[PDB]
Amino acid sequence: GAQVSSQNYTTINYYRDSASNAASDRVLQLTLGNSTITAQEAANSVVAYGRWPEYLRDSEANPVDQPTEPEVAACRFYTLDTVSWTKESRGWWWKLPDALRDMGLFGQNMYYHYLGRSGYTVHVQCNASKFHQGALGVFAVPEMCLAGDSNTTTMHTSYQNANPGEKGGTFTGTFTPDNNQTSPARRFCPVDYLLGNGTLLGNAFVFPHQIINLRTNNCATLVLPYVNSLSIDSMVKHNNWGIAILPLAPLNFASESSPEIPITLTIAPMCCEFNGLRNITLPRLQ
Amino acid sequence: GAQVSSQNYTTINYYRDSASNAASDRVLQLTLGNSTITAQEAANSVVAYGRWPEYLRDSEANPVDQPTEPEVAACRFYTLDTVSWTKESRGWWWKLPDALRDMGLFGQNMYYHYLGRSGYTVHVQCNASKFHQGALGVFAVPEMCLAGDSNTTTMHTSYQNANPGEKGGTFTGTFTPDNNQTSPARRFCPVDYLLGNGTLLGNAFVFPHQIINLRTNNCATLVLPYVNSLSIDSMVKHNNWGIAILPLAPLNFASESSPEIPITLTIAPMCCEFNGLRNITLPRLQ
Amino acid sequence: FCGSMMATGKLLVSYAPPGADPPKKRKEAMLGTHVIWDIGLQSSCTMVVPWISNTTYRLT
Repeated sequence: GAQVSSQNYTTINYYRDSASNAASDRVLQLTLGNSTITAQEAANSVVAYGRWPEYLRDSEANPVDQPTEPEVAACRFYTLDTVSWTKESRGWWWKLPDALRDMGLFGQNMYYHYLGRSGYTVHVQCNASKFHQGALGVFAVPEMCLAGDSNTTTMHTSYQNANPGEKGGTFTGTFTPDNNQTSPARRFCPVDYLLGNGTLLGNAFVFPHQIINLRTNNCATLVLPYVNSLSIDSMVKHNNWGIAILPLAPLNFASESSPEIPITLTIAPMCCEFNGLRNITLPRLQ
Repeated sequence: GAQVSSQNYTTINYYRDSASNAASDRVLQLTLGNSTITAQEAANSVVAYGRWPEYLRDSEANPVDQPTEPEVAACRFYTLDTVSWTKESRGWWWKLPDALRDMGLFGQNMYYHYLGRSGYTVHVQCNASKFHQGALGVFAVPEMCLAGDSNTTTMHTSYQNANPGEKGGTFTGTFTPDNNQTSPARRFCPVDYLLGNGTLLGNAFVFPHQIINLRTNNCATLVLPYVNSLSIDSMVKHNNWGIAILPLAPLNFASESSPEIPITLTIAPMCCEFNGLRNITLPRLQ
Repeated sequence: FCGSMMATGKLLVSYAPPGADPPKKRKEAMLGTHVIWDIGLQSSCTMVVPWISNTTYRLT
């Protein structure tokens, strides 16, 4: 029993284990549940990795009990807070599913079960006039890990500072190490041009992304499937996605020295399901 | 155009409106969601009016938006508090869906939506020894309205006193009218032998019911479908069912002068669905 | 919308079924039915209030 291939040559497997073997576009409308969105200046939309969200199949299900699928009660658009873009802004970040932990019945289902999974639709809104200039880069990062603020210890960020919620965090232009040994702050110090994790910002376009250019469009839409090394996981311990918004070109208006415009985010869970019902979790978030 | 019938005689309709026209058993196991119940001394079970709970059909649906069906997340057995049966007890009552207003995700769905409907499975548990004697009557009443404690006003019971929750209320053997005109109590005064509503207790067997006789069985099971004059309604304003437990024969044990045994209730929603999602309701319950 | 062609904005039109507190912040109104209106070439928006009632008819 020998295998003949071309380079011809012959190979034989000696062991029983394979390990041993030698090797139009501007217009958009979205409807989820009882919520709708319209857009008249869009740059199309992005589906991350070309994969649409879907439910978990029988041939890939780890847990054995019957899952819960709220559907319209939780698969709907939630609007977070609105941030202000000025000439001194460096960028903002959010974690998913951390930013929806207090959003109607989605948060209740999240905190009542032990396992959960879901995809997302993210819609970023920012409008200005024909006399404004600027550009924003919106990136979706799987496993968005940020660096700490300590040069004497590593991986010492507290659970509270890493989960800000719907308010999110911001990037900074400089790295400031914390020197309080008695009362360490235990928080991230993400630098903008390093993307907060030691890699150059210019390469962040490897991740799913879009660009809002004030002279072209005023909104961005990203469709994120569920990504993880497991079929289903704990939503309260682990964040699946991170959203990062950074000014690629600074904001400017006519000759004013202090222009400002708002930026709003709307996120919708998709195909979300849960397992392992028990008493509700009461985390220490302060 | 005349109609000929037998008594023969002839009739004719003159008007266009029809209004104008002249006229083995001992053993039981139940499984819902992640909850199970077993029983070895049962008297079978009762299905009220011979109708099993079911979902709302398209040919009878008033609202037009997509309903929510939590299923296993809310269709499960919840155990209320345990009461103590002694020789001075007169009986206890509960309202449904009022008694499940703080029960896991069922209460959350109840307080987040505007319309809801559901059936129930009720399981009453009470065990004793072969040297105890007594009998309990368990009745399920649709539209269980109780009388107030005032002889100067009628229908003046406050919303707080009529919705006690999972603790419920008790019957009394005497009627005591309240005489505080400055600070009226505004609460029910249900008398046991009048069933709390002016009708004789002996006739309460017209309603769905069962009897726990201490020498025969130790549990009772009632299956209640959804009953109302509407297809779906508000669960926070209106109670559909009432559960009443009364001692038909007083408790007695050997020669002791103060015997006592516990009684426990377990209730499971069935085929529950909701409509009209909004912000959560925050009632004044105290 | 009856502004200049040089104006832009986004609005939120919300309907909430009864039973809870009336919304007074976008945070609460965002939980009921709603539409997001983007002002562009089309200067009009329509929001449909669906029939959500417990009775078959409502009094006037």
